[PDB]
Amino acid sequence: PTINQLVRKGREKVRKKSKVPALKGAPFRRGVCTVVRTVTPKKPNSALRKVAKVRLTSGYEVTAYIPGEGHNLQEHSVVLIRGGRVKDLPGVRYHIVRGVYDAAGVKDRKKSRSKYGTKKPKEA
Amino acid sequence: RNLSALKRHRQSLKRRLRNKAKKSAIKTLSKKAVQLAQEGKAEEALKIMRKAESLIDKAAKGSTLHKNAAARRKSRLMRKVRQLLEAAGAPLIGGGLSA
Amino acid sequence: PKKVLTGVVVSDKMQKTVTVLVERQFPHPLYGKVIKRSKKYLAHDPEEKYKLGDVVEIIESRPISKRKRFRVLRLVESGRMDLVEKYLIRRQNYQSLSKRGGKA
Amino acid sequence: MLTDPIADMLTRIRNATRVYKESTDVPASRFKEEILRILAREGFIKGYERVDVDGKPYLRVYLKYGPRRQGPDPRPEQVIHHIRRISKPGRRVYVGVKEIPRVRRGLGIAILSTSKGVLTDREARKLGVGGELICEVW
Amino acid sequence: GRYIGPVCRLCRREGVKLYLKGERCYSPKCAMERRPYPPGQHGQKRARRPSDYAVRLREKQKLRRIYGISERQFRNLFEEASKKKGVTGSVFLGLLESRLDNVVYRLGFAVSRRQARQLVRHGHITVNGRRVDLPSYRVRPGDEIAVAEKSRNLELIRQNLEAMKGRKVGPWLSLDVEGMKGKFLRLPDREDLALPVNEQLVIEFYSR
Amino acid sequence: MVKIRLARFGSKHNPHYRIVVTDARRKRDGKYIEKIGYYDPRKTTPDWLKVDVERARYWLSVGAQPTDTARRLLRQAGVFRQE
RNA sequence: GGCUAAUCCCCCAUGUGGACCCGCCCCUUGGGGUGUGUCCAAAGGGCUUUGCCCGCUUCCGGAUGGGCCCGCGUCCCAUCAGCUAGUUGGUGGGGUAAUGGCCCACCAAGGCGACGACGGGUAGCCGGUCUGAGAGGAUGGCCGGCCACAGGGGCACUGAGACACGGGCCCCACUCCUACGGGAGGCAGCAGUUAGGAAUCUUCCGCAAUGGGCGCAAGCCUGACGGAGCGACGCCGCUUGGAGGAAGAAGCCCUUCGGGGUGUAAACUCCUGAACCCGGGACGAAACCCCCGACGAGGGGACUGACGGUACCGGGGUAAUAGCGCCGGCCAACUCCGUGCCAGCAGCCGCGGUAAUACGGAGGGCGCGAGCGUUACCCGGAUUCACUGGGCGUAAAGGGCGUGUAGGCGGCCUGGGGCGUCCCAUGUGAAAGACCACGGCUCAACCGUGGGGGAGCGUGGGAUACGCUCAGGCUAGACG
Ligand SMILES: [Zn+2]
Repeated sequence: PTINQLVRKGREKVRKKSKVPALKGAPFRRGVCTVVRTVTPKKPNSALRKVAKVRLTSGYEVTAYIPGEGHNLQEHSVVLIRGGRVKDLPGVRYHIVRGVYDAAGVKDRKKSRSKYGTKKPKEA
Repeated sequence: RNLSALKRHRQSLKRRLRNKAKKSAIKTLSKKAVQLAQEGKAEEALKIMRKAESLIDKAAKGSTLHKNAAARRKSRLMRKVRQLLEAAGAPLIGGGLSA
Repeated sequence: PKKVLTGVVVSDKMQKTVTVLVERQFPHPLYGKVIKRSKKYLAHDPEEKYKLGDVVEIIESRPISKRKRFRVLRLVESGRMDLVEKYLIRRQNYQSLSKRGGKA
Repeated sequence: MLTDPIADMLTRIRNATRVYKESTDVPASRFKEEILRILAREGFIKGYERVDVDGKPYLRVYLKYGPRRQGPDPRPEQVIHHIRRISKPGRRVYVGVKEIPRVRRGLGIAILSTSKGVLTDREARKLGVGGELICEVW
Repeated sequence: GRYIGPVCRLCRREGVKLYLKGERCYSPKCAMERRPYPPGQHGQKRARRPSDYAVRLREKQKLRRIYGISERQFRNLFEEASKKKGVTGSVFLGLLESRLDNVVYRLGFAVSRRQARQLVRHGHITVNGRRVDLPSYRVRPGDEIAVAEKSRNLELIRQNLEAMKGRKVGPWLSLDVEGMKGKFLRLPDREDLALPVNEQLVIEFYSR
Repeated sequence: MVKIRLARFGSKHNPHYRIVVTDARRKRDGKYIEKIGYYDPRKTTPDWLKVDVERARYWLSVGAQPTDTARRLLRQAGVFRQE
């Protein structure tokens, strides 16, 4: 484009679309569960994943992923969300903070404790 | 929950009245001196203007008339007079008028 | 220093007041070429002397009317409509390019 | 229409050397001459003289090259390796003295045009002036 | 947590002898003696070609681990070494060698670096007359780094200086054993350092 | 009524003042008119007070009541010594 | 309803002077001089009481602080294109400190818009700050400057100043008292309460310091402020030890079963000695005041700390926290077992269907260390909005073609002007920050002090190639 063009028109600055509607730029947000399914993977990988419906304080109905060898999230349990889409699980843009609220941390974890919300197992 | 920092209001009233009785004083006298020049009372017109010019500068002495405020007042009255007295020349006294 | 500008009287419909077209040139803040912008300042002619197509100098003055903070200083060059025409045609073109109705 | 004279000049020069001409004609002018004064003065070109080209005044710019290379394709190191109008019409770029650019770690040059004369970077900086930065040659 | 753990494990990972214990890292055993292979189950295994980062990495580490400083301070030094006029690398080393603790090492008042820090944090080190317990203290040139009057009669320091009759002191430093003192003459130059490092690799590392 | 006073600039327990000239109505830590020397309570340096009387006298001349403490410092400077 | 003082108020005289009209002289928008006429002043109190202090009045000047006004700069949408009736201008009048449609009356028909009017959306602005090689992008809390509101809207009073967060009048919504007529309230001050939320503190100390109001002063007020407390929320400093110590214990892992590994690691040897204990114990603070001296200068005397018995010095003194991420590639770190497209990991590519360096534990290893990870968000990588620094035959991209409007851009020589443009001098560009240097607190974080730099704009001076402009001349473009 000619320098004149660049003047009459100017350069269009690229706008960023937030892959996260947690309304606020809040890192987390609480919500009560509704339905807790077992969605099936995408194309390559197959298995049975644990997922949950969560109604947020911001007022958005979303699908959150629950990590760990298995949880204990009942029908109307309160939980916490951090966000991180799951490649092979479509529509799942968020995640659950394990260990906060009425959501528990995995049992028998002896590794990546920082995540999963377990606790330092007192050796003996 | 009382505050002795309301006496100011308790006092503002006294001044409100105060200023009021002075300004309205002017307004009236000016509006009196003015109607006189219409009829052509070259004697008493200046007799009243004088009572005006006095009141005015007296309000500037206090807090009533801002300062330059008084000045406007004076210019607006004398100029309004003289022009009228063109309908019937000759100022008898020559009080509030230099010539 | 009271600002002084130079321009052309483009409007002569007003009482004692004249519209002045004032052209300004300057390098663009990022693209560097010299862009030429402009503005109309309402001047103030007491004696109704300055006429259309006259180039005058403007000088910052005591406020006079809402939007008329300049008095006319002197005349620069009388007799130059060529400039005014430009102002006029651009105005005319403005009658077009809308959503009322286009024709020929 | 010819829109930019100098660019056409510079560009006649580039386009020549590339095909290795002994000389190249170019319409003449009291400025294009001043620029060419430098190219010779610096050493990018042998030189130039006024020539009557069909009644019209031209400048024969005498190109310069390097020696014949060895191995294959002995096309001689070009003396004028690079040359381009910096400032173009509709985008004139003027520069302050503190702002005159160093070229090729100082190896090339920069031809400006000051209120004091058509200059090189070195000369410009020496004179304490700056202006219309004409072109980069190196 | 300013480290403190298994030491000649690092003498091992780097392949270069790291004088971290003074005596002993001289007796058939800084471990590098007779066991140069790195730690772990995989020490005796064939080592694949180290990626560019890899080499830059270990070369940074070798330096850091030598003075035994927390990356946090190491980084900070490098940062401030870049704001100074001079060679972004040699100037680094300069400051590094300007540390109170380190100086006590070179001055010989301590068996090793580690031992030097303690000597300071327990206050056995005078500086221009006043004690000092902060090792991160940067010694300026022409400072009288000494020993605590109180600490002169020490079973340790005493046995150390006795060794200094025979060893030459860093060219940029002076010391009066007879009086357990010593000065900092000037910032030592790269040509005056013996380190087995390659500054360039350390600098390169910080531009990723 | 423009005064001449101090201004905090040290830090928590490290008070370092600024003898300055400014309108009464402004803050302590506010935009001053013309700084004229500094004062350090603790006096960590041999050079713990400076004034430049030349300017200090300008102001008082013009009309600028200084502080009780401020005046004190100016006196040490020799702002008023008519010998 | 009645009394009564005053530095409250009002009258009268004096007038240095000052105000207004009118005239003139100078200037030059409402600046200054001047003449006649007219109008305007004022409080007293205290002592060391025949003089000194405080306060009072008019006027010119100063200083500081501020009103109004102008040039330039100032986000996104054109799926917002025409907007405007006090609206634009004029005369007179009002009103103000004062210019002004600010307001009113009459007159006129204007004023703005693609150089984006109007409409919508969003957002206090800046010094600075984050990032970035830079340009640029992002930001504007803490500190500083400017602005705006002080439950929502309206209004004015008093005053140097307010349209006035803890003053007032009215309406509205809410909450509370109520004899149901009628009232009382405004923490966006400090602390705190509750609600909302992922999430943000003590109803602390002190008025010693610095500042501020009032006071002749003693002094009073001062949740301004100086301090403490709580939060690993950040940063910086500090520790959990140092030296010796096997061809190498045990246990745990690996094995080609011979051995390797954890590992100088431990144990054990000695040395030092945070914590902890006793003692001493702070600068910050010297004034106002008082005395001498002349309530001047100069000099002498007194009082007075929240922090805090804290920092800090002396002496003695125990070996005395470690965790978290990661180990398929990017990316430093590899084995066994469990498992078997399951359970699960996962930023991306992907991993897992009986041989998994990618799941889960374990040994081992790497990285960092009172921290480590995670998610969110900004800049960066991204020259992937491209000024620097991009593109359009087929990758996404030439308008279906022409016409020509506004605009952009434009040939050779000569001269004038010198607007752009370049050089010089000068004012400005507060402070804090950044930078360099010196110093302060055992270091550093933090802080002080000094130096240097700068774009932008104002004024003055200069240059004239190149752009612009005016003039004159040409013929190579164009046209005939
Ligand atoms: Zn060793």
